[PDB]
Amino acid sequence: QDYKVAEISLADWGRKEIAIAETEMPGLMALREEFSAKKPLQGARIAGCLHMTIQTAVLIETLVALGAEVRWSSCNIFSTQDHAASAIAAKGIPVFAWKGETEEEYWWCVEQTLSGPNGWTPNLLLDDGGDLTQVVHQKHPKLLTAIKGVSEETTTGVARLYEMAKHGQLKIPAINVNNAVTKSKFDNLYGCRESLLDGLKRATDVMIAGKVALILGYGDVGKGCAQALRGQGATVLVAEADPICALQAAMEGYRVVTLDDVAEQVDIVVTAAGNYHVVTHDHMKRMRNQAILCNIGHFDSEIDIQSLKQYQWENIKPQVDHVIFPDGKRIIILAEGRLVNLGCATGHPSFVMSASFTNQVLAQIELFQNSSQYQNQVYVLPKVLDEKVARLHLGRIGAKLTQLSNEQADYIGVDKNGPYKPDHYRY
Amino acid sequence: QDYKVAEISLADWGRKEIAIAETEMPGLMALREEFSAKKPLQGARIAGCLHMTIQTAVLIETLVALGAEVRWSSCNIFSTQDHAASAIAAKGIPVFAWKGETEEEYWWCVEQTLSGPNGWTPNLLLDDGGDLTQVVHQKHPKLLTAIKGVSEETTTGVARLYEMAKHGQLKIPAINVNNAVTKSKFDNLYGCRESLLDGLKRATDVMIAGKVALILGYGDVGKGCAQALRGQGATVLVAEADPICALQAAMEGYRVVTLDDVAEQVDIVVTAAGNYHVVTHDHMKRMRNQAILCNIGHFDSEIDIQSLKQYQWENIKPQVDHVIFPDGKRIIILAEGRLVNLGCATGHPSFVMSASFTNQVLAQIELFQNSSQYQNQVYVLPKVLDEKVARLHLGRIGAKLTQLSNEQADYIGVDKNGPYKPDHYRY
Ligand SMILES: NC(=O)c1ccc[n+]([C@@H]2O[C@H](COP(=O)([O-])OP(=O)(O)OC[C@H]3O[C@@H](n4cnc5c(N)ncnc54)[C@H](O)[C@@H]3O)[C@@H](O)[C@H]2O)c1
Ligand SMILES: NC(=O)c1ccc[n+]([C@@H]2O[C@H](COP(=O)([O-])OP(=O)(O)OC[C@H]3O[C@@H](n4cnc5c(N)ncnc54)[C@H](O)[C@@H]3O)[C@@H](O)[C@H]2O)c1
Ligand SMILES: Nc1ncnc2c1ncn2[C@@H]1O[C@H](CO)[C@@H](O)[C@H]1O
Ligand SMILES: Nc1ncnc2c1ncn2[C@@H]1O[C@H](CO)[C@@H](O)[C@H]1O
Repeated sequence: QDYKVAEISLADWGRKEIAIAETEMPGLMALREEFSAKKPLQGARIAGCLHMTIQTAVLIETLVALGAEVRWSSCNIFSTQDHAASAIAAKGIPVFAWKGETEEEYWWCVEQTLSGPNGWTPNLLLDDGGDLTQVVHQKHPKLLTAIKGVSEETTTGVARLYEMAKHGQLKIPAINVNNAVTKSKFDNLYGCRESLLDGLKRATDVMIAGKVALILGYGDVGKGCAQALRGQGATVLVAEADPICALQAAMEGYRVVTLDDVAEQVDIVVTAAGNYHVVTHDHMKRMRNQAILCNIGHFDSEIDIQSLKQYQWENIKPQVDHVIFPDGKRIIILAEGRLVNLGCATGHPSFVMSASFTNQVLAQIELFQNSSQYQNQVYVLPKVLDEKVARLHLGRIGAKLTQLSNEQADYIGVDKNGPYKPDHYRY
Repeated sequence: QDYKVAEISLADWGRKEIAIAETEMPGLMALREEFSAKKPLQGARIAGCLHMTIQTAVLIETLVALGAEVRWSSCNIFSTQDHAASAIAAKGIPVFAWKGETEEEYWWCVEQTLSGPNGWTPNLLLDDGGDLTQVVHQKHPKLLTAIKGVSEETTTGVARLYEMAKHGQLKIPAINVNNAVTKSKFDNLYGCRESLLDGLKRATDVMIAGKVALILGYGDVGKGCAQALRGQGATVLVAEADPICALQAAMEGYRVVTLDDVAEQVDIVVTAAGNYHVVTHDHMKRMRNQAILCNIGHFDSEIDIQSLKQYQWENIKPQVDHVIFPDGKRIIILAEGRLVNLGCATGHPSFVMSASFTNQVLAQIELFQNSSQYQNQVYVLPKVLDEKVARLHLGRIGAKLTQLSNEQADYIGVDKNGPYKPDHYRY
């Protein structure tokens, strides 16, 4: 029993949804077709810390199909889909993950990925948020020597990598997967455009139309969140500290405001900043009865949930809580301030996760084979691989590329087969 | 009479609209307030080749207010606003520009900016499309030695600069103004979102709702063009050679198609590719009666207009022509295949042009003062100046920035005053 999941009998349900998801994830299935015979990951031993969803199940089985051995944990206490974890466990793949972990169980799960029977230890890390990278660096420095590198999924995780590199604390090569174009501009944006609304609806069933919704942060995540609620008839407000992002939001028709000014006016608050206490106690005290607060950024401290411990909490249903102020006023807190799309729904849909996870597999292949040519710094995959990820997803959604003629390729200074853009291109 | 314009008596009308535009261009007016006393451009002699519009008039007078002497020409034969040129000429500023220049008049106008009375010669170039840069390099190499650098406005122009640098043909420093974030992601995108529709309507008065419109190219320009027509109820098709840009368009709900497939289906065709003959004779032969074709990319060869010389052309009104095929079928060609927003309307509105032109002024200041620390390569302005451009435009449209606290700045690794993003950030 080299696994730990909530209920193993959910395996067959997990398997059925994984079968569906495979048809939504052509990038991963294309990598299996291209590489399953050559097994480029034979000899790879991957410790993974990434939301144990149906989509991640397809990622795991792609790594295994390419020859890898893996041990897996989720990177959020609420993000596991128990039936996905059970389907993976039933294949004999070590997974330590369930929805609703305590803090202690969470770190125990991560630790289980770092050693396996017969002296199994990872030579690769696959991380989403930097927790696994931190544990290894801080608590298992002997394991560091054997680790060829880490590939990192999300914006907050890559920020932690850059802080480490700035102070000489990064001891392994790192591939920034977030800043592949086919990740940051798809997952972060179009993923949240669908899964923010999903989390809100499943949790509260709230009408979006006519509501005043505030998005704190207008980066890739906040951009998608704004589109989502705007499409359903909300008046969308945006807060930003970056004047360029603020000008973008203003040019899309959003009023750019501070929560200091508008706290009494909002029905729904979404933190998308990757920052600390952007929603304070005073903000929440000023909010109307039954205001809905959630966080779609990576950590639980975008909202100061600590400041709410002084009040009575009344649970409505799992991951949906009332906080009752002394005058009787209530606010609704989603997922105890943690990732609302994964905590209250199922995260992003399979199709866009295929783009993110095709980048992950390519990074693991590149680290496994060529980590010796990398320094202890953070890199991105080259554009030719970024474009390949895009190409592998066009067929599913019926998009037909125009082929450049010789003179057209020459005219704009590109090879007919790409890359089509200079490295400084922002899309 | 050190100028050449269509009708000098239009000056007072030009002056009235320039006065209005100043209130729409807070970035330029802010630079005047900050720098008009210190005159950082005293001693600067700027030859400019850039659409002689009301907006460019505000740019010119900002350069002059900062101490510069300029000589100006337009970079398109149809893009001049005659009343803007007349207002500039009436100030005593040398301008050589009118709407409807012949090819010979066009290059004569450019040449006039390269020498003035009393042995006046430029020490700076301000270019939009690379024509002035080409003329100097190819036909005035003695003038090159005195030129401190060029600042270049648009995507096609910077591509020409990179081709030059790749072959050792660039002999002066160049600042890529297009790829300031506050240019490429605002001018190219939101500018075209309004001025493409403007050009189409003024030229043809065509209903957009219910039409099938094809956008060739889904870069910054094509992205804005698509939004424009989609907002007015067109079915918008997109063609792309770049799989990443294609996937973006598909994820916004556009069918990504080839003109080879859909020629019989389109009512309106817009080339936004910066490429050569993306619309061919056979495409146009297959199009329905009264199909509308236009180009919003920088040069007249996105559509093969040459292939239409074999047919009878019947003018409808200035810059709006019928091409009559042998079977009686007609197509409508806008502006002889040249920039439709500037040829058939007035280009982008003042507010977004203020963002582009605030970057231009900063680049000219940086070249004038520090060109000796630059090599003969193409550079961009640093992010701190990019963010300053954004800041200077927030007040006009009522956007209020959130100020980071000390711990929030530290938490994401930035200075409270910026820059807020790493150089690889794509917005
Ligand atoms: N839930 C998901 O599925 C998912 C997906 C991708 C990323 N994320 C996470 O979401 C967060 C945001 O990611 P991103 O890619 O959008 O980052 P980003 O850097 O592109 O955008 C964050 C924005 O927040 C703004 N901001 C920071 N502090 C602020 C403050 N106090 N007030 C207002 N605005 C402020 C910044 O100016 C920036 O524009 C990260 O923590 C990332 O890991 C979650
Ligand atoms: N009219 C204006 O006011 C205005 C403003 C800005 C830029 N421009 C001009 O517009 C052009 C496009 O600028 P941009 O910033 O969008 O460039 P971009 O590079 O961002 O976008 C151009 C796109 O065209 C695509 N493409 C190239 N050849 C193609 C083909 N044969 N078929 C289909 N797609 C093809 C490329 O893949 C690319 O995505 C340039 O010439 C630029 O100078 C005009
Ligand atoms: N359904 C999902 N399965 C796995 N990871 C997901 C899912 N939805 C979002 N994520 C990831 O969560 C990360 C933030 O922790 C994002 O960068 C995104 O890739
Ligand atoms: N109204 C306008 N005045 C001046 N330049 C403009 C205007 N509209 C668009 N342009 C410029 O035309 C360039 C293409 O030649 C674009 O990069 C854009 O900056």
